[PDB]
Amino acid sequence: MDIKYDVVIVGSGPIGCTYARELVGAGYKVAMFDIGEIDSGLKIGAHKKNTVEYQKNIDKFVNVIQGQLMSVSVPVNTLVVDTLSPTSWQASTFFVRNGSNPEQDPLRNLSGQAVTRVVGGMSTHWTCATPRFDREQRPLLVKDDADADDAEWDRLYTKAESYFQTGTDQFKESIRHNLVLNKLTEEYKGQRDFQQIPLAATRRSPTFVEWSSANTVFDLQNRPNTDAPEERFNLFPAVACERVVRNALNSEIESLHIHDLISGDRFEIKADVYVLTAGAVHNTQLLVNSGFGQLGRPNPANPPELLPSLGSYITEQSLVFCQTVMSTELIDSVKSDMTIRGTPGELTYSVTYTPGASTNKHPDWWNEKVKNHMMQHQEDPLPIPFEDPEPQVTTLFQPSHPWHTQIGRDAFSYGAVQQSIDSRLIVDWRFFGRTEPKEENKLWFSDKITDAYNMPQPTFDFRFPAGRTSKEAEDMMTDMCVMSAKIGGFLPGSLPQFMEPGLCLHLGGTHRMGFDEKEDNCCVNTDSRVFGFKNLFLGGCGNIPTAYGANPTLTAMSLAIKSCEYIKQNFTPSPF
Amino acid sequence: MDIKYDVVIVGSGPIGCTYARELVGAGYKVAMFDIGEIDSGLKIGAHKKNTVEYQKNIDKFVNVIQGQLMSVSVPVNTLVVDTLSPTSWQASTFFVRNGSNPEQDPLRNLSGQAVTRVVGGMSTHWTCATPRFDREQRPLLVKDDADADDAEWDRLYTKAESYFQTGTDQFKESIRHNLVLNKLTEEYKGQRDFQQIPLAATRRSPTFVEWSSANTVFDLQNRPNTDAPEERFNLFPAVACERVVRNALNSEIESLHIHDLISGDRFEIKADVYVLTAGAVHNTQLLVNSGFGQLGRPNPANPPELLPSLGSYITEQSLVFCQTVMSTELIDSVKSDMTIRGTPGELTYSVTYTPGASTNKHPDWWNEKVKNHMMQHQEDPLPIPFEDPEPQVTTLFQPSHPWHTQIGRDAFSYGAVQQSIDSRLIVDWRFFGRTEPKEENKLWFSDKITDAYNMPQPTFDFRFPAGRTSKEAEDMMTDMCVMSAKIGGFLPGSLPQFMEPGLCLHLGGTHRMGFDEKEDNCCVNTDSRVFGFKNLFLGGCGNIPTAYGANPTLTAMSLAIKSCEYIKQNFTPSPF
Amino acid sequence: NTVEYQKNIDKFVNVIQGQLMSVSVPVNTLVVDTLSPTSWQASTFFVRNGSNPEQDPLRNLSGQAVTRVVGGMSTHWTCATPRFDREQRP
Amino acid sequence: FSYGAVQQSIDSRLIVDWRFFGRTEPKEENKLWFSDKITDAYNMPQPTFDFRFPAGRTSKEAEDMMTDMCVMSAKIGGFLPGSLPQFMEP
Ligand SMILES: *Cc1cc2c(cc1C)Nc1c([nH]c(=O)[nH]c1=O)N2C[C@H](O)[C@H](O)[C@H](O)COP(=O)(O)OP(=O)(O)OC[C@H]1O[C@@H](n2cnc3c(N)ncnc32)[C@H](O)[C@@H]1O
Ligand SMILES: *Cc1cc2c(cc1C)Nc1c([nH]c(=O)[nH]c1=O)N2C[C@H](O)[C@H](O)[C@H](O)COP(=O)(O)OP(=O)(O)OC[C@H]1O[C@@H](n2cnc3c(N)ncnc32)[C@H](O)[C@@H]1O
Ligand SMILES: *Cc1cc2c(cc1C)Nc1c([nH]c(=O)[nH]c1=O)N2C[C@H](O)[C@H](O)[C@H](O)COP(=O)(O)OP(=O)(O)OC[C@H]1O[C@@H](n2cnc3c(N)ncnc32)[C@H](O)[C@@H]1O
Ligand SMILES: OC[C@H]1O[C@H](O)[C@H](F)[C@@H](O)[C@@H]1O
Ligand SMILES: OC[C@H]1O[C@H](O)[C@H](F)[C@@H](O)[C@@H]1O
Repeated sequence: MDIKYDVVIVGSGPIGCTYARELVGAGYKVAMFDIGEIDSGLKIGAHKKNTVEYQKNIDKFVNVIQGQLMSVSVPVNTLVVDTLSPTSWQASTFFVRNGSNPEQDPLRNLSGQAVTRVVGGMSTHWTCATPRFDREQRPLLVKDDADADDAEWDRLYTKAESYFQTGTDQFKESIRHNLVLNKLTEEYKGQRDFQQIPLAATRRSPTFVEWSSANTVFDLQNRPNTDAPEERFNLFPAVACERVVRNALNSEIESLHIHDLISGDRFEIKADVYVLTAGAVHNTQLLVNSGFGQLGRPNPANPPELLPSLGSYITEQSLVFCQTVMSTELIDSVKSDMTIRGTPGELTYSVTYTPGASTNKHPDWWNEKVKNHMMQHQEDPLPIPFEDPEPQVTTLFQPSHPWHTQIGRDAFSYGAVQQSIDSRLIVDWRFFGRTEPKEENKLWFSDKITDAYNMPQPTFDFRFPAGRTSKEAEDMMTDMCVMSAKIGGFLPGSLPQFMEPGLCLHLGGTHRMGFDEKEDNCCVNTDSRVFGFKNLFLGGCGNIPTAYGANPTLTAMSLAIKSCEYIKQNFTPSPF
Repeated sequence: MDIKYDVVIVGSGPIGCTYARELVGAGYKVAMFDIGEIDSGLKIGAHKKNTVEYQKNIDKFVNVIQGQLMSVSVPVNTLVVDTLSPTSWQASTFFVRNGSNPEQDPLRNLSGQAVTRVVGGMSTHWTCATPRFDREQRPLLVKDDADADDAEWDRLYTKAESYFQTGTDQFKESIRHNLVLNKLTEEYKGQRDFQQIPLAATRRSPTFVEWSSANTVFDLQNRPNTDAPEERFNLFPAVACERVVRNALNSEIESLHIHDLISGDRFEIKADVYVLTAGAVHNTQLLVNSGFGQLGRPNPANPPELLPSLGSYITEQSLVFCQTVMSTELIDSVKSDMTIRGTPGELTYSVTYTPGASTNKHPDWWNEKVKNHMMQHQEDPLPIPFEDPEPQVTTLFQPSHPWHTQIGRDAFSYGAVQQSIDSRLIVDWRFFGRTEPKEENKLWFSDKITDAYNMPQPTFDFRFPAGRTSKEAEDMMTDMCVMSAKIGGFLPGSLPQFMEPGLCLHLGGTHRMGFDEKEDNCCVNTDSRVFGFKNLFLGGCGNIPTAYGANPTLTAMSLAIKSCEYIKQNFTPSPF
Repeated sequence: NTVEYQKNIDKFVNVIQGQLMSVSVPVNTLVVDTLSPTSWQASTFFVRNGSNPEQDPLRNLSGQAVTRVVGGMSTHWTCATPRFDREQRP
Repeated sequence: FSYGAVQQSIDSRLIVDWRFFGRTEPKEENKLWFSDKITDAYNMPQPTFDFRFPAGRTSKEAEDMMTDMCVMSAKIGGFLPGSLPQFMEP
């Protein structure tokens, strides 16, 4: 390993990989460190759902997600167990046990918040939904010129969409997708528009989708290599980055202190440019461990030297969820263009349709797939083919329905997987609310309790704010109940519910962007540069300072792209 | 991908890798195919528990196991869901839904039986317990010469242990391990012997154990490479192997028909030697799909032409389980040697001991870790260090207690993890019974229903035989209850129970070994060669024809080693 | 109408449950495959514990129950007595 | 007449129950009949139901009744975890 790089990036998630792709490509000498290890196959940091096996058994993938979601703060446990044998050892108190955080108020937590430590970060498991924010949800990159701001966002999002391979066509031939899309489109005719959820993914075959990931942004291969002989990049896994060292004036970072988890060695790495893309929780941790913000329980009477807004104004989305069982009317409608004679399972049975007829409700490709299913499988009481892909439907956030929606099938199931109801009939509903940024909603770090990596224990103090956030969240619930009913009734065991706070994993605003540190209560400027510091940048959803409902990663990547433009303008690459 | 090889091996689990290690090392041009993918880090086929993150969060690893255990045979669901909305599509019958298997009698199943399809097979998640079988549990390799039979098993087992890196001292300085070991040794003094579970594992650090896997046996890198420039090996993942093609004379295999899951194409691969190591269920399936045994529901009236014992005499072990909460007595004994000064928490408290004192109940390494824990953490009410490894205790199968036992902490938890009870108090108990082989116990494959890879659906017809197998299982349950109580009372939520049949994943005898096809009711001889066929071999637990309690993989590997000696004598490698 | 029930109203569900005897219970087909190998075990889902083998589980009023006490179900009911409007009324 | 375990963490003063009841079209095919072989606990012919909620108006109204309860109840408060909106056993 070297002493000296042009750029060091902490984290190999998709935002770290945006920095690598831009900067490695512009000829910089780059080092990237990740605390986790390579475990997606030979494609480093690729999506773990891209196996033939997982896509043939998609109900098993929730186990992969759960296997790499380590809860951020778990309050001390007060469950009463009073049926132990009298011979068994017991304490007299609910003591600090099993890694629990005694700092944590269990009634002001994001109990669902979790972090992932593997190369490629959470993008090794994510859903790949990559919608744009509309103006209402989106921070300003230019003030008092709406159209210049629009132009800037379009340019950045479009680039971000190409890095992720975002598209809205991958589910276009699914019967279930179109069944639900078309019904919703008809029902809300000229009140709401419906489309495919924009997905970072390329379809390989009718039965396989290559989901995008960090690896899609940047392959993570060490460089120079035969394909990139003039490029310079080293990935160092199993390396806990612990502190950036500030000069006395607080105007520059002088080194990054790391801990090699395999050898146990501790080094200081030198770079011209330090980029922190370790996640919304862990960027905050690392900065606090470095003397930014304030360590320990908040105390106003001791304002911090640097970045007093660090860990304040945190946001996380309210999430409501249910599943439905497709209505008889919609199932019957799948076979509306068919002529069905005789009795299934006998040689007199037949199913036909008229090709190209304009009274047909469905296209030929639909009617052919129904025909073939019904004729080849006459034991089956449903008209939907067995390998039909799932719906992937959304009506994006608008001011009159200020929530994001995802309607279809999600690998991240939240309860035991039902087996009594045919999976073809099941549609999932997830609506995501925006949360107002409020100073009192905080991520902070213990001065005494440490985590499994001996760094300061994260602790949340969060409640969904009264006023607009709370009113929207409940109207969002009612809207899900109202809309889902147009498709079918609720599946027992998946009735409408709010999910645990933070189960979303869309936390933002932990190290938020604005134009002015004081007036905008923020930590980085629009170049993602930490105020005061020449050479320290933050990347990730932690930057986003607004109340947003839609999935944030595309927006974070867009920001990282703009940040890299500043870097190219102000630092020169070392000669090869 | 060439068209011609010396040896083709189906499956990259530890038994296929044994064939690889032996025949690649001997100069053969070998190809190995696996229906699954490289998913598991840069060490191809390695244990997935070998990450810093999993060993810092071992309670998460159950998720990785669950995520790659795909149920073999799920009977049609008859759960009544009578609270759907009246507008939802509702079933009139319990029809065949969600990949369930209508051939399956739910009351004669191995419901717990499951398969793993990833490079390295189940050795990417297994517990790594590798005991030897004593005579009583073990098939004969030599007739009429018990001492010759024993010497041959010693020779094979010793190689096998070397390939897996089996050892019995990786947990020797664990306090919990010795706490339970010593207590059971004393309680059963002169009656039974206790020891560490033999484990395929090398300790690297006091908090990390490099668990062995297929990778340990054979690293799975394509050859030639720098380190082995005269060897020839190719691994082809994502290739479903479907049939071995018999010549009309049924004396030889002419090719292996494969389906490349990525391109979708099907090819015929030619080899001199064909080795099937696809696991106990899938070797059988591949054979039946190739014309061996009998496809479809068993029908005696029309006996099969080849291998009429295939899929018969199957054995699976009974498994009882519980967890206990450590007795007050044993916890207090942990600190028996300490001198304790003052009262916990101030600059004044002191904990000390005398190294070497004859009055000491525990060694110096034990007291030192204890002392240190009680001084670095005076708030903690327990004397067990936070980083102390789990117990790994067994008393091995004997005539007077004919069950294998594993006592400690298994990463394969069967219910939600308790967080109310301190984990350092918890000890798991897994006792495993042996099942007599009976012709009526069967694994067979549907002539109509197919699985996710369009192969004949597997179906169990199984019950634990009445008589000794059943009497022994119930006796085993009482023994766990009686033995466990010497350590502590049961943990609510983990009360003593029989696990689902097949949850063991120790299925044997599906393609069983013996000396004489007819007299021993078997499919392969002691070279693992399929009777009548010059160039087809089967490896794996499916070969083991006896009633066994202990974990079978080491014994399967031993048989594979012997098989390789035959191949090496009877086939010549192609020139390089 | 006891002081003790109206002081502990949460408890009266037990009284209701205790005198609702189910009308028709279909034959049970739950799989229990973790019995000890020594215990007597069914080969079939035979008619057990009062179940009715005539009853299709899927065309049932499973929640239907009856009460056999003097005063019948009025000994536990909710006492809601609305009139029907014409729409609902014979 | 509570349907699930009585929850204890939320102050009972905050809790409001909602029950909305639909009307069911009378249909000849919806039947209560009595076995000629099976008997009940008083040795009388065992009752058997053959019942589905009629398609059409009864079904439409039932789903609409659910939606109305989600809409109405939200004016008072959000759903209590464990008593989420659900159809009860027929
Ligand atoms: C788990 C999850 C996540 C999302 C979806 C579904 C599920 C179940 N679905 C999804 C998401 N977001 C979208 O916009 N759309 C979707 O459909 N999910 C969230 C998404 O996954 C995240 O927003 C995104 O990855 C964040 O990218 P990032 O800022 O690059 O952050 P990551 O957490 O992915 O990666 C950071 C990284 O750094 C490491 N690390 C952490 N601490 C350290 C230290 N101290 N030193 C070194 N490295 C560190 C990690 O190990 C990790 O790889
Ligand atoms: C899952 C597990 C299993 C074990 C333990 C714990 C758990 C949770 N613990 C354990 C075991 N056994 C031991 O002796 N001791 C213990 O502590 N477990 C069982 C052990 O894991 C197995 O006995 C062993 O791997 C079997 O080895 P194998 O005979 O080589 O078989 P695998 O199942 O490992 O590998 C088969 C392999 O071939 C593939 N495959 C399947 N079908 C096909 C077809 N048609 N074409 C091509 N390839 C195919 C798989 O994908 C797989 O990798
Ligand atoms: C259990 C229940 C019932 C009602 C509500 C709440 C609950 C949990 N609440 C309620 C009801 N109705 C309302 O209009 N408003 C609400 O708030 N419930 C229904 C109500 O309880 C019934 O509709 C009402 O009692 C019916 O009155 P009935 O026609 O007089 O019938 P009962 O079932 O009350 O009593 C009949 C009776 O005769 C007996 N019996 C049964 N078979 C025989 C035979 N062969 N021989 C002799 N006697 C027989 C019973 O034992 C019983 O006492
Ligand atoms: O569980 C909440 C999640 O639900 C959906 O899968 C979304 F796509 C994702 O952005 C989110 O994290
Ligand atoms: O859950 C059953 C499992 O329990 C223990 O882990 C044993 F090591 C293993 O051989 C077995 O498969």
